[PDB]
Amino acid sequence: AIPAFHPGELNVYSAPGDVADVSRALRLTGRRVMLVPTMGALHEGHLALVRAAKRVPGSVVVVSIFVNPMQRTPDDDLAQLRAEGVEIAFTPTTAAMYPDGLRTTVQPGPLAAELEGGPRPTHFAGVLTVVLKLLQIVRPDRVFFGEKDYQQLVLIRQLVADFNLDVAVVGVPTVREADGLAMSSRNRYLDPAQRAAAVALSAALTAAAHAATAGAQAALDAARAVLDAAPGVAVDYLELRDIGLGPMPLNGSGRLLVAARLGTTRLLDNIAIEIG
Amino acid sequence: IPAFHPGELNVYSAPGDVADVSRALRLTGRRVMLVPTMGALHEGHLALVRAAKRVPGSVVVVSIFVNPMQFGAGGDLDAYPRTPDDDLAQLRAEGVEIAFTPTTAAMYPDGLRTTVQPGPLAAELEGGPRPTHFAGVLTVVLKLLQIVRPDRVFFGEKDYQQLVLIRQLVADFNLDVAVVGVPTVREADGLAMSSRNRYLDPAQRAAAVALSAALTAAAHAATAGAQAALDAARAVLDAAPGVAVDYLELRDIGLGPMPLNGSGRLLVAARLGTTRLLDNIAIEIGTFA
Ligand SMILES: O=C(O)[C@@H]1COc2ccccc2O1
Ligand SMILES: O=C(O)[C@@H]1COc2ccccc2O1
Repeated sequence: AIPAFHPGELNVYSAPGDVADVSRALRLTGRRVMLVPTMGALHEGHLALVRAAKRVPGSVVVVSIFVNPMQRTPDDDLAQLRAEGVEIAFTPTTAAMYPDGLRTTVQPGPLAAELEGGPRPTHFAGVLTVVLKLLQIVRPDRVFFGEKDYQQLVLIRQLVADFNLDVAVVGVPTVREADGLAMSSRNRYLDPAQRAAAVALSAALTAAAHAATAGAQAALDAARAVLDAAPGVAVDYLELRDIGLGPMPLNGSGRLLVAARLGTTRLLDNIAIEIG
Repeated sequence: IPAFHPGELNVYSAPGDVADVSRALRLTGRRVMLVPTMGALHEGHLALVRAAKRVPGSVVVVSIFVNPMQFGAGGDLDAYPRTPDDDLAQLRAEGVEIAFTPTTAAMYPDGLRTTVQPGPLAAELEGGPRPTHFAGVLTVVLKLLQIVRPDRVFFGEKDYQQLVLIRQLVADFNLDVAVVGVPTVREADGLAMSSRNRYLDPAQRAAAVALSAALTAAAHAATAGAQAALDAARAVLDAAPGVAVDYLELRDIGLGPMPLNGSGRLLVAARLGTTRLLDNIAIEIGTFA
């Protein structure tokens, strides 16, 4: 007997089998199941993923909330989802998700060792493992991820292609504060000087995107100049790549990515670039 | 979907074609059974096909793919038996409606990129000297399950360690599929059927009976305990001319970090000339606990 689902309200499930049963039953009634994976502490960036998911006709929206140890405000997160008209939150325990410990896992391809995988060499294995599991639990038609974690998003699309997963991956543009700073729960840690200097990341990227009519080197030099004008911003990398994160082609579409440390806080940003 | 003629054998090579046809069958109430194989089919495989057939409303998909990722460099891959015509004739005879025969290029367009890493069980027994062997198997089995999306997936108990790791895969990645183990089919003398058996000359074929002899001896000696069971198996193997034992181990049924209780599985692997054979049996210790 299928678990109780109440249309038009927030239905919370902690058991994987429960969310699995409700989702399967909803899909057979002609709903299209959309998955939005989060680690809770929700902000506007998450709500933008929510809104994209909601505007697919016949959608029912699953927001998972789960702090993944291989890679929190409960009632607040839940009230945000309620206010967005999300119908399912999936809130499992670590024991429900990992009932036999870490045993079989996903091993990402070589891209997981670069860029973010430099300081965190096992981070992406953890993320791919947890995403693969959420996909199998919920079986969504579409899964939504923000572009702010661009390398993550690329790795997810490799997971999906490589394991023949039958789901559409949707990347949603970065939601920014008014001065351009990419939204992230880490932004709250920045003191005023840091918060003011942090704008250099988005400013450098957008400057590069416009300098790019003058080519790749102009674009990288424009970005570096802007980063160079900021105090207390330790750049770990600034790299132009193709959109799949291979080597930048002589012209065409690319992606410029940056990561930097302000005090103890690590920030990231990235932007589409068109060369020429 | 591409064409699907029922009551007949439909052969698809493109993952997209079998996935579409599979989905359509499932959207109209049939229950898709998957039997994954490396071809060179024999009666051990047909027992898997018959178990699948007997599931009501079933449509059976047999895949045939010699997966290069689970082989070690050094000739094993080029030496594997390929008999496609016989394979497909047997499936026709069994009333299988779907054969999935993908290309290496269709399965590995990006080479080895995203892959499955098994638990530590994959580093032991068969994986000890072949440490990437089970990553290859679990990767292709994951992909076949995502392409075909069966309700149930069938495997022989002969490759028992592989069956166990597959159940691990399925539990650990929350796959919505039931894994059915099917008992080993045996020659009249006891020899576990395997595509490898054709590689035994008549002498080796005569000697090979020692594996199953040792295991069933041990299963009956087991009333007297684990040591008696193991010593019986070992003595039988010691009396076999030309059998080189790789391992003989008694484990818990999960093969795992639990000590052996009253129910176990006894596993053997051995070389006759260059041919490596495996077999295993259920074992009940003492009372039969
Ligand atoms: O809370 C978030 O923004 C992150 C972003 O990406 C995620 C990927 C897998 C599982 C949860 C995830 O949530
Ligand atoms: O043909 C066989 O014996 C094997 C049986 O085990 C297999 C496991 C994964 C993929 C194919 C397989 O076929």
